Amino acid sequence: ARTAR
Amino acid sequence: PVKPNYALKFTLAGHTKAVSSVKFSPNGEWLASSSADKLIKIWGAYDGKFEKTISGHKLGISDVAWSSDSNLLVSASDDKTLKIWDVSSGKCLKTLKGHSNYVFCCNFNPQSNLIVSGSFDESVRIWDVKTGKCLKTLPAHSDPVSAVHFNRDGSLIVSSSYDGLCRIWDTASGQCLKTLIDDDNPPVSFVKFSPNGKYILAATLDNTLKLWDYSKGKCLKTYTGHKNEKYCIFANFSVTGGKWIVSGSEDNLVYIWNLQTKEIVQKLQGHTDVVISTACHPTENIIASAALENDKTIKLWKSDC
Repeated sequence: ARTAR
Repeated sequence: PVKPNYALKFTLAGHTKAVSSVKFSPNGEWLASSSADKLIKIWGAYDGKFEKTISGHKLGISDVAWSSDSNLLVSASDDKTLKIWDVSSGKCLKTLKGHSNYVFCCNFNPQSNLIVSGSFDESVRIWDVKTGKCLKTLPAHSDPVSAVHFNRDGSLIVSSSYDGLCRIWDTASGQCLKTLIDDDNPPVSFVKFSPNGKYILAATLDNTLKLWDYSKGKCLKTYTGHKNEKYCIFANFSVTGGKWIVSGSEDNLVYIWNLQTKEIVQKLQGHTDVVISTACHPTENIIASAALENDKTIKLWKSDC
């Protein structure tokens, strides 16, 4: 996802 | 005035994983947020009061968008689908299937009969809201698509990609009308038209935001001072008061620039992790901001100008 850290 | 004076009014907690996106409803009454926790939450725009949770995706959600009448939402998920939601009932009206990989970004057109989406599969898809069927698949990019946006009258779509390109598509034909290239092409992590449709705002993963004149094809303004090398961070035009550009940053701050002079006019402190998403209220000088995994909160900030 956009948040993928 | 010379500078706005945004101050923290509310902190909204409830997501259990990183928040990916926040958007105000066009009618000004609500804020929607999406999260890696696979949920959408609705909050009061003016009091920050939790309203409801909308659930159904099988994996995390990267983006949410409202219909023009504020009654529907569309969400984009790692489960390879978009869903269309009736906000009031919470019903999933349609599941848009066809992307072959993570769906990253989404938007309605102004008439709200179409949805545009971008995916890790490097395509841009145009969908019919009523039937839930895909109308077009554009082979838009050669790397993941990071943002998609309709212009004011719905005739054009702008897309951005890690391939370093911004492209402008004809909504009705699917024809690529324009490719925007600068002196260099670092990954483009975000793009949107200005409200008047004359400009495109593009974020790149070299800590830089650029304002392009669309039809003249040239970069007119540049905004720096923030940090953005890893995440696809939203940016906005703020128009209810002073003319600003607003963006999150990987140093945990919200940055506000004077659109015309390009100088930082305020930096908002309070988040404890990357500010991934910001949104500007349609009628009041209110900003929503949202942060990643170590923070998990949404903040509502308000200014006298």
